[PDB]
Amino acid sequence: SVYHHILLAVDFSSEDSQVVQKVRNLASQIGARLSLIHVLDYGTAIPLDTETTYDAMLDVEKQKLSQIGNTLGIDPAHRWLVWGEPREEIIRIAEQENVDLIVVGSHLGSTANSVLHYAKCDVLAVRLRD
Amino acid sequence: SVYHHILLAVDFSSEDSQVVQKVRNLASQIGARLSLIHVLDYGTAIPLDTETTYDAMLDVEKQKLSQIGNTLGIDPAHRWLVWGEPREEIIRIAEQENVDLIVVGSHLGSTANSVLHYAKCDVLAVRLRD
Ligand SMILES: Nc1ncnc2c1ncn2[C@@H]1O[C@H](COP(=O)(O)O)[C@@H](O)[C@H]1O
Ligand SMILES: Nc1ncnc2c1ncn2[C@@H]1O[C@H](COP(=O)(O)O)[C@@H](O)[C@H]1O
Repeated sequence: SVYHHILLAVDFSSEDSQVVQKVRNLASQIGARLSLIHVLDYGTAIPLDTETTYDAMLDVEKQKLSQIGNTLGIDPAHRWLVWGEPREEIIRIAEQENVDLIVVGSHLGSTANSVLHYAKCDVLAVRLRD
Repeated sequence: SVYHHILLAVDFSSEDSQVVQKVRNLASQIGARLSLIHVLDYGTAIPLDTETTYDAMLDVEKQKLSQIGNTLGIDPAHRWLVWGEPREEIIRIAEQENVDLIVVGSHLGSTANSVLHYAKCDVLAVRLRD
């Protein structure tokens, strides 16, 4: 196996579908473990007169992550929902998890180009229908 | 096969060796045809009092291209030695030849980042020992 651990980064756009079945086949053909990441991305002040729905908001993010994770057969131990700047957190989890190929979509300043610039491992940029 | 035609771009540096055996294995594992490209890169005035060795110069470039092409079993019909700007010519041959994955090394303004920005196909950036 040329690569043993692929991290797929998904932004939950319409575009993801292309990369999902492609990455599923790639991982199989080269014999790599898949992990999955989605980054959650008076501005520090919290509204006092309205009810918050942060738990419903997060659950929606979890369900989209799980739709894809289930399709790819990725154990929930290797699915990542993190908050932060996409480029930073994608590279952080890649390094933390011993990933050797990061897969990102590409249509700035873009996420693909930023991950390329800082990645300590190989990067696959799947050209998306922008 | 997720990809049917991989174009490997080589700059003839010490760094190429990493990408060559990696790309050889990748192409085999995913079942893709390999092509290979190296770009040749009073400034328009030609010296009159010295003998030129442009043919020896080109032959050296051909031998380095052929060392790699022979290793990868690439038919000389699919090896490319072109003059121009690397990013432009790499994308030009990719498009001309119906390539679906371009492989480049990555350590600006870099070639990897430029090919990413203009590529109409997927791009693999192999992280080099800079
Ligand atoms: N919040 C995010 N979580 C995970 N991946 C992302 C995120 N935003 C962007 N990406 C990656 O970057 C690609 C294109 O994003 P962008 O350049 O931000 O439009 C997406 O297909 C993902 O691969
Ligand atoms: N003259 C060239 N011909 C083919 N590929 C090149 C050339 N220059 C740069 N590259 C590609 O870009 C990578 C890094 O180049 P650079 O960013 O120019 O240092 C190399 O490993 C090649 O993949």
